[PDB]
Amino acid sequence: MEVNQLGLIATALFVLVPSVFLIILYVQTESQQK
Amino acid sequence: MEVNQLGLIATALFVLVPSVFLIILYVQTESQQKS
Amino acid sequence: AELTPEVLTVPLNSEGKTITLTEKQYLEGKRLFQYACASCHVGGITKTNPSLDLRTETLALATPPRDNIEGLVDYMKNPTTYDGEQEIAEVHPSLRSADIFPKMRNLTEKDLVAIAGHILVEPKILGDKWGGGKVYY
Amino acid sequence: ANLWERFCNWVTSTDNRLYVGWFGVIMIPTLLAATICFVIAFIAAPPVDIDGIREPVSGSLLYGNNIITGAVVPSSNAIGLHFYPIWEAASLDEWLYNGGPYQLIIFHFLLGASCYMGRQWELSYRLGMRPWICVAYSAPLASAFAVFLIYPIGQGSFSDGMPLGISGTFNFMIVFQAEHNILMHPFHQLGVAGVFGGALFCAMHGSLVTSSLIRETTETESANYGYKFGQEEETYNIVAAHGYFGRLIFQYASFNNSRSLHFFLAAWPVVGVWFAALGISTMAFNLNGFNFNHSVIDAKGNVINTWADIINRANLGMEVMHERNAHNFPLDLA
Amino acid sequence: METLKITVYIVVTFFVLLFVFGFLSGDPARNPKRKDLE
Amino acid sequence: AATLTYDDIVGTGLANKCPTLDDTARGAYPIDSSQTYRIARLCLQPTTFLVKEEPKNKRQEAEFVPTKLVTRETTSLDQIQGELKVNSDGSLTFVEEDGIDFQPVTVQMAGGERIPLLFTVKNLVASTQPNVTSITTSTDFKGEFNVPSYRTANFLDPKGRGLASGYDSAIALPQAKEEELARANVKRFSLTKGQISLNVAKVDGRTGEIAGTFESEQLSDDDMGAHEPHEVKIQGVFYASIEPA
Amino acid sequence: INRRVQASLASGATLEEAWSAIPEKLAFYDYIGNNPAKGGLFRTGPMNKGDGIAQA
Amino acid sequence: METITYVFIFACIIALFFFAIFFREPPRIT
Amino acid sequence: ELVNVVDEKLGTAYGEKIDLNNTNIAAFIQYRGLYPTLAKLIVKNAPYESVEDVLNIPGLTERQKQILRENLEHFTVTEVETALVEGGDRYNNGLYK
Amino acid sequence: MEPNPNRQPVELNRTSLYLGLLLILVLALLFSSYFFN
Ligand code: CLA
Ligand code: CLA
Ligand code: CLA
Ligand SMILES: CC(C)=CCC/C(C)=C/CC/C(C)=C/CC/C(C)=C/CC/C(C)=C/CC/C(C)=C/CC/C(C)=C/CC/C(C)=C/CC/C(C)=C/CC1=CC(=O)C(C)=C(C)C1=O
Ligand SMILES: CCCCCCCCCCCCCCCC(=O)OC[C@H](CO[C@@H]1O[C@H](CS(=O)(=O)O)[C@@H](O)[C@H](O)[C@H]1O)OC(=O)CCCCCCCCCCCCCCC
Ligand SMILES: CCCCCCCCCCCCCCCC(=O)OC[C@H](COP(=O)(O)OC[C@@H](O)CO)OC(=O)CCCCCCCCCCCCCCC
Ligand code: HEC
Ligand SMILES: CCCCCCCCCCCCO[C@@H]1O[C@H](CO)[C@@H](O[C@H]2O[C@H](CO)[C@@H](O)[C@H](O)[C@H]2O)[C@H](O)[C@H]1O
Ligand SMILES: CCCCCCCCCCCCO[C@@H]1O[C@H](CO)[C@@H](O[C@H]2O[C@H](CO)[C@@H](O)[C@H](O)[C@H]2O)[C@H](O)[C@H]1O
Ligand SMILES: CCCCCCCS[C@@H]1O[C@H](CO)[C@@H](O)[C@H](O)[C@H]1O
Ligand SMILES: CCCCCCCS[C@@H]1O[C@H](CO)[C@@H](O)[C@H](O)[C@H]1O
Ligand code: OEX
Ligand SMILES: [Ca+2]
Ligand SMILES: [Cl-]
Ligand SMILES: [Cl-]
Ligand SMILES: [Cl-]
Repeated sequence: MEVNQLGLIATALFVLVPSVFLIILYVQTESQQK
Repeated sequence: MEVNQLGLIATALFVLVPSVFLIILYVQTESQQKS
Repeated sequence: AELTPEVLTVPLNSEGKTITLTEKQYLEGKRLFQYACASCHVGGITKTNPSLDLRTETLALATPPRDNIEGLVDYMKNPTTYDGEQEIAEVHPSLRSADIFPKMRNLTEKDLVAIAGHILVEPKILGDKWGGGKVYY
Repeated sequence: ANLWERFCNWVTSTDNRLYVGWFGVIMIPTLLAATICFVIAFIAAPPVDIDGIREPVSGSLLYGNNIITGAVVPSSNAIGLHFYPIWEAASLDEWLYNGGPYQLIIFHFLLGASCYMGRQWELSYRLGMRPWICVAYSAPLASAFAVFLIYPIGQGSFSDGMPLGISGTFNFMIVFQAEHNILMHPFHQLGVAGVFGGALFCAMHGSLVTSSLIRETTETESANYGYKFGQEEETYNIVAAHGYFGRLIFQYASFNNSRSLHFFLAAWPVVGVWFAALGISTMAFNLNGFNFNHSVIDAKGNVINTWADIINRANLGMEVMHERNAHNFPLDLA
Repeated sequence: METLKITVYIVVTFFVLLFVFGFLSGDPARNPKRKDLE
Repeated sequence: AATLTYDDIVGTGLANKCPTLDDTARGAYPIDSSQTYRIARLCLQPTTFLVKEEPKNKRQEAEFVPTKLVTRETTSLDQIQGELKVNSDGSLTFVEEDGIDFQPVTVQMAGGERIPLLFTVKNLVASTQPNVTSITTSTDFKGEFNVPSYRTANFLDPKGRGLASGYDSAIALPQAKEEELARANVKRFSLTKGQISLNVAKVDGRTGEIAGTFESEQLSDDDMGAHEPHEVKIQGVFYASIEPA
Repeated sequence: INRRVQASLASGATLEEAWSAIPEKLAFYDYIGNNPAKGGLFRTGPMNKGDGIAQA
Repeated sequence: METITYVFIFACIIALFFFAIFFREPPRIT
Repeated sequence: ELVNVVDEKLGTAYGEKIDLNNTNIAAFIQYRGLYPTLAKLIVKNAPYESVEDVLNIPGLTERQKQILRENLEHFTVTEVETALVEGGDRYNNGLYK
Repeated sequence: MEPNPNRQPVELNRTSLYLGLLLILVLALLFSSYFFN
């Protein structure tokens, strides 16, 4: 099928950029003193 | 130019996956308790 | 616009005579057509044979001619195919087949005239909607 | 204890991370079968002859669909209401052509979701709760029954069941509108009042409780930390919330009784959705929306259109184009 | 197909028997308060 | 014995089967050349559909390969009737007149390719050898028939395009160049010939009933000209009732 | 391939017949595009992607 | 690539459900 | 070189008159006296080399012949088009109102 | 569950982050030409 050839990278970064943001914030929360 | 159409995502993921890994490790090191 | 005596003036016969129906006759004609005919002929079409409609021009080209009161009254007594060739009372409501189409049992001659007048008057009002089917709804 | 006793104790145990229960004994296998078949079919199923006219419709991702166009396609009109399990097909290839996955999925799902409802009763009983959460769940459940079972029954085919897909859903909606004028049916109208009103009251309740949260935190922390799980004291001031809302409208239009409020919050969407479901389930037997086509006529007898007649024109468009190769005779009678 | 049919029949019967016998197994008493409901 | 009703048959699959004759039916049905005859019922029950594989450039001998039927027990031709002429050399010619003389059939090749066809004997004209003074288990009929387009002229593709109806262009690509889409936009109605052999295996000389095997060859669906059809060979069993008319 | 061809000639085959008796499968192995030492580290994908899908 | 991307996202969602259920922060009473 | 044969036929007399060899049977409703009796006969005995050959249908009454005579000016013949006569389309072409 | 005694914190200092990012970015800058081909 003749899909938009930027759809893959658009989708990958749409997931990965905010997901990474959240994982960074989560892990550094856990590593804070209890 | 007729480049390989997966080069873009290959390059972006090559940069981003390991860079993110290191950023995650650095930030959680900084957030740890000091002496 | 009004339902005038002119609108209600329709051909009686093939020889140029007309009859001017009263407003009560028009209303009766609508009621009676709904009662006995509209299950197949709603809006001037024919649901069980869409090739034949109740448009005035169609009725004019039927044999014998059905575009007048006498032709329509006769049709309701002894219906024929469009070419006049076969009598179809056994499969089309008629006074002749009132035994098998029981709604025809109570229709009087006056009532047939009213139904006939409705078939002729309605396209004068509705234009192409009459016999037009869904395209013109 | 003997084995059966032990087994019964485990099934009905209040200590399992996920409650099993007797309902769950039927729910778990049926939901897993429906899920596994759906996933595989949505990915990899070949085209399905939905309309029984040897015109196969592609629903799966591998056969040219995206998430929005994809579906598991209803079983063939040739089958109608006949039961078409795998073992009634000569082969899986035939089973697939004829839309066998649809039936397997919807039947396992409807059984499983019915048992999900029973399971909600069952756990409420084990925990000493009041029993009626399951009654609220009967609203979406009834709606799924309406579109996957009752409508097919009325029309005489599972081919007219809602497709298991996003665009398929819209197709079902547009054809339903053509055939039943659902928008003009008071039960779908009640359904709309039910979901628009459920959304309104959801936002309203959320906003009013959030408005009135008691100060327990500082500006550099989430107000959420001001509530601790299982604390005895209410966490907002209902008197303040009522003070607010009663002035927004007038006093006697606002609830000062939390129980009465929370009952209204349940009842409004549930009852409306029950009417939605009953709309679909009664249009299943072709008692349709209000028909005011040509209801307004002038002194001569000219038709004076209203907005109902304009709706009618749109509906006609849908009617004449839908399933464009399936009708041979002038009336669409089912 | 015959073998599949029989297998599914046996599977369904197995689970249905568990549901029925299970609810017959003193279900009213499986609650946290009053058990003597018989 | 039996004489089965619709309620005995319904849902069994027997409705898609041709009648059979028992093994004792090895007689001779005499033909009086002064008498006119009809086939009162011709029935064809296909048991195998074979599709000719399409080879790569090689010009190897392409084989007909087996396929899986996906449209269920909806394949037989039946209630066919027509004149059975006695010709001046003693040959018989069956001229098909009417009946349930086609079925759309879809069969599936290894790997998933679906092959629709209009399995048919429409306008069949089939003849025996000369000097057929009795129909016997040596008799055979060979003939030709017409294979019209699998879809008729009103059929609309998924984008609304058709021959006697529908759009005449790809309206979702309003400014595409029309030339590369011409084969999909301009619908064509196929009409080709097929060939059939009927080999009589059983004759009840008393009743005029004959049964045997057939093999037919014809083209499959071409999707109103959008693609090339496949060659299909159909094999099965037949029954005919011959009568003086 | 040469051995088969020679045996065919010696049995009285014409040249056309001798070479026509060689299986396409055998001939295709005697083509360097199927040699695994003709590739490249960054030349990705199936062999079909370079020389094409062999037809005949 | 499209199909892979859809299936990948779905499979991540399914894994998330697993972690959200079985590896949730446990709710604790005060 | 690809042609829609129905569109092409509309540029012949088929587009101007009742084609005795092709036109669907409802078209005979246009003129007095032709439907359904003569219409059926005409379709059944088609095709015709010329319009006048319609007069040679066996069994026509004298009245039928005269009706046919009066309507020849509204008839034509063109070569039979497979697309218009297959499917029983001359008896029902999928058009109602 | 009593806690697992084998757990240890993990560290990446700033200099290591910078070294690591340099490695990754330079490798990308090197290999990207071959990825596009
Ligand atoms: C709780 C488990 C469970 C249940 C309830 C079902 C139920 C069903 N499956 Mg599924 N299935 C299951 C697990 C189950 N499945 C598992 C684990 C597998 C993998 C092996 C399958 C694989 C499978 C396939 C491949 C297919 C089915 C199909 C079916 C349907 C037909 C079943 C049938 O004909 O048996 C009928 C058997 C009986 C009636 C015997 C019951 C005997 C009891 C003692 C009598 C009581 C009967 C009474 C009416 C029930 C009400 C009791 C009530 C008062 C409590 C039905 C929706 C078919 C389908 O979906 O078709 C469209 C189909 O093709 N299933
Ligand atoms: C603003 C415009 C508007 C609005 C507000 C609505 C609102 C509604 N319409 Mg209407 N409609 C509209 C315009 C609109 N309509 C138009 C223009 C048309 C013609 C094109 C239609 C034609 C139409 C049809 C034909 C139908 C609707 C229905 C509905 C309802 C849909 C929600 C529902 O069924 O909930 C009920 C809830 C469910 C169906 C959910 C069931 C969930 C099951 C039990 C569990 C599923 C589990 C899931 C698979 C897994 C979860 C994931 C997790 C476990 C991980 C709702 C009342 C539907 C309705 O009334 O159904 C009864 C319906 O069938 N409408
Ligand atoms: C032993 C492992 C292995 C082997 C031999 C193959 C072999 C093959 N695969 Mg597979 N595959 C593999 C694992 C493997 N695969 C894995 C793990 C996956 C999941 C990602 C895949 C997914 C996959 C797909 C999706 C496809 C293939 C295809 C193929 C074919 C083409 C390969 C190609 O173009 O490579 C090209 C190889 C390279 C360009 C070499 C990469 C060199 C790397 C980038 C060097 C890294 C250097 C490092 C960064 C330096 C660090 C320095 C530091 C320490 C200082 C070939 C038959 C293709 C095919 O034709 O399928 C039908 C195809 O489409 N494979
Ligand atoms: C220029 C000039 C002339 C200026 C003069 C101006 C002037 C001074 C005027 C004064 C004179 C005057 C007043 C004239 C009036 C003219 C007039 C009538 C104007 C208004 C007309 C109008 C259209 C009014 C619209 C208002 C309207 C219909 C409101 C909606 C009523 C309605 C149905 C409300 C919903 C009621 C309901 C069921 C509520 C429950 C839902 C809900 C809120 C759940 C959540 C909830 C509730 C709680 O209760 C608490 C506690 C909590 C937690 C909570 O969750
Ligand atoms: C080849 C077969 C292929 C088929 C594949 C199908 C899956 C079968 C795999 C078998 C392994 C099962 C492990 C299950 C994990 C688990 O639940 O553990 C969690 C706990 C721990 O178990 C607890 O286990 C305890 C011991 S221990 O903790 O495990 O050591 C025990 O003491 C306690 O009583 C017990 O409940 O188990 C339970 O809570 C009870 C079981 C609940 C089962 C839930 C199924 C719900 C499915 C519904 C449909 C959803 C569709 C999916 C879409 C999102
Ligand atoms: C398919 C699934 C894929 C998942 C992918 C995830 C992969 C993650 C990859 C991580 C790699 C990270 C590297 C960390 C790098 C890092 O932390 O460096 C510094 C680090 C120092 O370690 P120490 O023992 O001092 O500990 C400090 C701690 O804070 C580290 O955690 O040393 C090493 O890691 C040894 C390797 C040295 C490598 C340094 C080379 C740098 C030279 C620059 C080269 C480019 C310039 C060249 C010019 C010509
Ligand atoms: C369906 C069961 C019908 C009902 C009820 C009535 N009519 Fe009818 N009508 C019907 C058909 C199928 C036809 C065509 C018959 C044919 O073979 O020619 C008709 C035809 C007519 C006509 C002639 C139309 C024309 O010449 O263009 C007329 C005037 C007519 N019908 C009138 C009529 C009346 C007045 C009815 C109620 C008393 C009535 N019809 C009922 C089918 C049905
Ligand atoms: C049309 C069908 C005709 C069917 C005719 C026969 C009627 C059906 C009879 C079902 C008999 C089952 O009888 C039932 O069995 C279960 C299983 O051991 C018993 O056993 C149960 O006892 C207690 C009751 O508080 C439970 O805590 C325990 O887990 C369980 O062992 C029930 O106490 C008994 O009442
Ligand atoms: C796109 C690619 C994505 C790549 C994803 C890579 C994910 C890597 C996860 C790194 C996990 C680090 O894991 C984290 O370790 C730290 C310590 O270092 C733990 O933290 C523990 O030690 C620290 C320091 O002594 C204390 O202040 C803290 O209270 C204690 O819990 C965290 O509880 C854990 O969440
Ligand atoms: C020579 C057999 C004579 C049979 C009698 C002729 C009329 S037959 C007759 O058709 C009538 C309508 O015309 C119906 O009213 C009636 O029910 C039907 O039986
Ligand atoms: C667990 C895997 C489930 C998916 C199985 C998919 C059906 S199997 C699939 O069928 C296609 C159509 O016949 C073939 O073209 C293809 O070669 C084949 O692998
Ligand atoms: O299929 Mn689905 O949709 Ca219920 O209507 Mn009739 O059928 Mn078909 O048409 Mn319209
Ligand atoms: Ca023989
Ligand atoms: Cl007309
Ligand atoms: Cl549709
Ligand atoms: Cl139909």
